[PDB]
Amino acid sequence: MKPKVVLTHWVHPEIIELLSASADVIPNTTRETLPRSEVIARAKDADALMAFMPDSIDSAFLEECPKLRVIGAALKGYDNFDVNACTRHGVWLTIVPDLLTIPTAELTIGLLLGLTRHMLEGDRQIRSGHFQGWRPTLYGSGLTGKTLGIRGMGAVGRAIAQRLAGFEMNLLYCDRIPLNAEQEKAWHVQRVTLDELLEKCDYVVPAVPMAAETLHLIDATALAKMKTGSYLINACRGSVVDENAVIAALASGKLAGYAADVFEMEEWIRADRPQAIPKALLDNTAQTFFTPHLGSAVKEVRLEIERQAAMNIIQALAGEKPMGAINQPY
Amino acid sequence: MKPKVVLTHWVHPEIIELLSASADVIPNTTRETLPRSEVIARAKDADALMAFMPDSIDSAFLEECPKLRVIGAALKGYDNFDVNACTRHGVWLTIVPDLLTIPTAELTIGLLLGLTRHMLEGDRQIRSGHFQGWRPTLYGSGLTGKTLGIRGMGAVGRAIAQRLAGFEMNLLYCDRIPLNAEQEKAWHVQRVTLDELLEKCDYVVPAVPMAAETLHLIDATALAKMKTGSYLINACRGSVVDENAVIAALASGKLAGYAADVFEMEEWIRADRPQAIPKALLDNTAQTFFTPHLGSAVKEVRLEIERQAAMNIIQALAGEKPMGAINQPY
Ligand SMILES: NC(=O)c1ccc[n+]([C@H]2O[C@@H](COP(=O)(O)OP(=O)(O)OC[C@@H]3O[C@H](n4ccc(N)nc4=O)[C@H](O)[C@@H]3O)[C@@H](O)[C@H]2O)c1
Repeated sequence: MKPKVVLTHWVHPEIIELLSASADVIPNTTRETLPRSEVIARAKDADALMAFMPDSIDSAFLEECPKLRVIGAALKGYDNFDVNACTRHGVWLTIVPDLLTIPTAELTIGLLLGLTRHMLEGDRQIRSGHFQGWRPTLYGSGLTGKTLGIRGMGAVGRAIAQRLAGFEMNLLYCDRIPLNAEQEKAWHVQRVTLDELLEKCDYVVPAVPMAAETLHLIDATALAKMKTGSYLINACRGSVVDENAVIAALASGKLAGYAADVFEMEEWIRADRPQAIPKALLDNTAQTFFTPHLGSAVKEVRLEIERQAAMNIIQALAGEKPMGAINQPY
Repeated sequence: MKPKVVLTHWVHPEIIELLSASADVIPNTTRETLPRSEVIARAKDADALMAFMPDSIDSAFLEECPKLRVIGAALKGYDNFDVNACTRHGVWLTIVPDLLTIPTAELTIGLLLGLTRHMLEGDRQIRSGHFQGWRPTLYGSGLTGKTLGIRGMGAVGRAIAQRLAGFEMNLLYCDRIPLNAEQEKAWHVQRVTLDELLEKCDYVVPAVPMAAETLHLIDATALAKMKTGSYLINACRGSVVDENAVIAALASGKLAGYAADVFEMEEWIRADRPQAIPKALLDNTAQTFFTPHLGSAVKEVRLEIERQAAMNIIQALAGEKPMGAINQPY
């Protein structure tokens, strides 16, 4: 009797209980992305699907699941979705507002601190048991007094600036669209060009989306005209920074270190691609700091993203117009 | 006939060339602590000595070094120098100002973020090659909205608070001395007691020293009263945290994590001392973030500490009362 909702990725147990009131829930009890064949097989008679970023909902998917009334994306975008095929197929598609900006600003500040202060190699040096007290090693660079440029004064770029206010730094920013007056002084930031930002900075933090336009914006050329011994911190998307241009600038001492939350291997919509992170980056524990796309891996934030995709599903199955709907099925 | 100066630990070449104008310098070319015997054999006919945290200057030391006119310590205190012995033997003793504050406050925040966002464990999974793009794992804890608590508002607790101003947290503070009206508002921190701040807090950060009073101030009794699943960040001095009471707090789920830059193991001035950090903490990679007393391991700060040790030596060797003198011998 109950509609069925298939969840393709693990969710908190409260959201499954929330969904059970009006649907029978087929969760993914693993922390693993199931293969597209196993997802389609589960969704085939499902009234609803909660979709995550591995899911690519095309007409092929939708024709394998003719009972689909709603796809509730736990995503802020719809790139991997055929919005009009969902419309043609009488399938509400819903999305959730951006709850990822603060957890990604916070993490970006984490990568900056961990990498400029050698915190990983310092943690390894404690695990090894050889610690006998302070030594004149792992000397890093400080924050106060330094110049850090934000390439991309967006949502993330903003919250970063707001969160470095107390750090007595000198913040620059290179963006296509400038900012107003009040914010530019509120969070003491200054506008400047890419060749000038990139040349006059100690730490470079790109916050631009991935486009057909700006890809490898940080390439061999960009890296060459920065301050020697600078630091590159990349929590935007993978293919914006040339992981091989930094393999060389690492060995040549041009930049002091690279921290990353993303990798070009992480982009399947891209037709250029190595299936692994460069092995020379993965062996350079002394100048690199890496997280596996953990920008929004905060329990509270994921709970709320999940909550909203679940509400979208409960509204659509109830006959209501769902709040995240970006679509009008007939 | 140039006076001789022994430096017990590595210093930047800039400092050596500085001291080379007025003395012959015997440096520690490595990043290691020479043993005492070796320090003594180098300093046995030294006119000056630059001392660091491992050094411990007692009467036996001085009686082995008779030409000694000055000990210029690259430290802000003198707990391991028999000052009056120095006076008695005709040797100046100098220290440097406290310049450790801001680099310590920044590293504390680094320790907070890295622990709560599982970045150590994130890096390992990256270096394991098994990374395959986003997954629903390594969900950590956010800052915004959470309540963090600074036990003691000295210089470093101010710097920590001032820096966290832009992170949308709820900050409390408990020092026995109060803070003035307006700085307490630009940082949005609030007066409360030890019993209060421990009850209401997800993050606890001690920022008081050890003395006779205040050691194992974070003990079983304190850990009995905090929040379940809370975090302890200890980058002020060691032994203010009862490490083994923290080893229980983790196991009983009372603490979700412990990060520290300082240990109990770092104190030979207490009749309670094995030889290491307990390896129940060293094996706990998933709940602990550690660093080897990197509180002030930034280049610009180490350099300037070395320069003031250097200047103090030059001054005394030239017959001047050295600016950092904590004594007056004859
Ligand atoms: N690691 C994560 O987990 C994570 C978390 C959240 C989001 N993301 C993803 O979404 C982006 C974040 O940035 P954003 O602040 O969320 O997005 P936006 O406001 O559009 O960005 C600023 C923009 O830059 C523009 N621009 C400027 C010049 C130019 N030639 N082309 C441009 O395109 C223009 O000015 C605009 O302000 C990337 O991080 C990406 O990886 C990842």
